[PDB]
Amino acid sequence: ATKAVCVLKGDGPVQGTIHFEAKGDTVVVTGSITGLTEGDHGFHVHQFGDNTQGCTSAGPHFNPLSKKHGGPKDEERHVGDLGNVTADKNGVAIVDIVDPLISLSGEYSIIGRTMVVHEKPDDLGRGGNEESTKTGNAGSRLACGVIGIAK
Amino acid sequence: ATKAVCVLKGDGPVQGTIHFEAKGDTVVVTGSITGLTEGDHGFHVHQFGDNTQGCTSAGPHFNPLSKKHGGPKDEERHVGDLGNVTADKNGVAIVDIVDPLISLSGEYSIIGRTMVVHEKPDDLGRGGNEESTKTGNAGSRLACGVIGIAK
Ligand SMILES: [Cl-]
Ligand SMILES: [Cu+2]
Ligand SMILES: [Cu+2]
Ligand SMILES: [S]
Ligand SMILES: [Zn+2]
Ligand SMILES: [Zn+2]
Repeated sequence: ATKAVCVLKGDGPVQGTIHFEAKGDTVVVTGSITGLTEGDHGFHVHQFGDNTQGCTSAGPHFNPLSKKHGGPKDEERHVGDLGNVTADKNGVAIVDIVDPLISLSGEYSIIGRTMVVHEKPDDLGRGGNEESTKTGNAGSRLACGVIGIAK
Repeated sequence: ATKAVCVLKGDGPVQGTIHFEAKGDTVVVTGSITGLTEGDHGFHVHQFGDNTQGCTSAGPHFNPLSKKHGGPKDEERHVGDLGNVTADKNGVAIVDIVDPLISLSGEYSIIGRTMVVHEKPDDLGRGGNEESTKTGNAGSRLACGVIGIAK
């Protein structure tokens, strides 16, 4: 698979459509998210495409190598760690990520997994406490969607 | 994956949760759909896990072998043709289907595709008209969801 799409929804006003495209050994992640507070918000692929209990049932960050949480630039990171998206004064975050670790096929395929955008910034694993090494202290899950095959 | 899940939502009252489990070369499909009118309702895997335009953007019945529409027991069928679910008087349909054609991995994988429940019964390709060989005349799409990897 070379194209995927994800519609983010939550209990509040956050929404967005994310597109995925395979290019070489990377995945290009594009789209926009609206309704956010100005500033940074954590943004990750979570393990399960399970929305039975809202974004809660998505489980943890997708982490098949059982590594510590980090930023997308770090060698020590979860597969699903895509860092922060940034919303402007208008609550609009332009998603523009090129990632070498997520994939649309094979063992690290994120097809059928969940994108989650968070209430607060991802500290990228540098917060100094145990929770930073797991979730980056990005806080509550505002909106999420299951990643699907796109035309 | 070897287990999957799908949360159905729509513009009306129909909702549901579908569960999938791989057993040998079959998929065991369980769960329930609520808010339906009494009787049979068409139930299919559609091609795209694309919820940008409600259930419309899911595309046609999942049909990688380019066959005509049928019932689940027929040799001539779409991969996605799971037939009819049956709602009782209180509008609840209990889903209990074991299928040898859909898969949760490999070429026939439905991970990242869409489950759709329909307005009318599926005539299983035996209606006699042009639409019967394409959709089974199941009518409008009441609810849908992207099929996600489950724990
Ligand atoms: Cl088709
Ligand atoms: Cu997250
Ligand atoms: Cu259908
Ligand atoms: S359809
Ligand atoms: Zn992480
Ligand atoms: Zn069909």
